[PDB]
This record gives sequence, C-alpha cells and structure tokens, in this order.
Amino acid sequence: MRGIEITITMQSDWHVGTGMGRGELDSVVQRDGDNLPYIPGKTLTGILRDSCEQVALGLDNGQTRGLWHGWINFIFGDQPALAQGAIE
RNA sequence: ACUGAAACUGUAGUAGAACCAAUCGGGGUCGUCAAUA
Repeated sequence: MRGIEITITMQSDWHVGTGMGRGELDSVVQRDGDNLPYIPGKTLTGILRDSCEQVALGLDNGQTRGLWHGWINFIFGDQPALAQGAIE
C-alpha cells in the first residue's frame, strides 16, 4: 500500500538529530544525502509514538498499561527491550 | 532452505557582566579694496 503522508510544518526554528558540531558550532543538525536538514523517520516515529502514548494514557484514565496502551503496542509495535522476565 | 522486531540524539543551561555619547568653543566683530597719473 501507499498514499499516506505526514506533513510537518515547522513553526519555530528547529534542531534535530546529531551529537556533533562544525567549526563554529558545538551542535550540528542532521542532514540528508542532499546535505539539507530533515527530520529522520526514527525521530518522527518516536515523537508521534510519544504523543499517541499521551492520548492513550488519557483514554486509559492514566493507567500505564490498559486497553488503549495495547492499541499503541498494536499500531507502533511492542518494545521488547523494555520488558523483562518471561514475556511469552 | 527465507529481510529480526522495538528504540525521539535527547536532557539541564538568560549571549550575558562591566562601560556617562562625551570633551573644547562669548552669536562674535573695522578698514579694507582697486592702480595708476
């Protein structure tokens, strides 16, 4: 399937993605193959996931695990690196 | 003889402290100008 997009309109000056700096800069933003700034899809997934986690956490009445947190693990997948013990 | 999955390069941090747009100056006062006959 194809056809969906996320449109991001940056409404203030923005910084993303890198723990490195250039000659006069101690923090340099991330740049695509065109050397142009871009929002990496892992940053965008992580940001959008977090905001869905907020919505689900509200719909769950603040429960950290529940029905709507299940839906987040449905849409964005489980995070097995967090869970510990015998997750079956 | 079969693509690992999942993971925000992020968190804290006042481009700021110091620095006189300032120093000196009577709104004043006299003989010049031209060259010949």
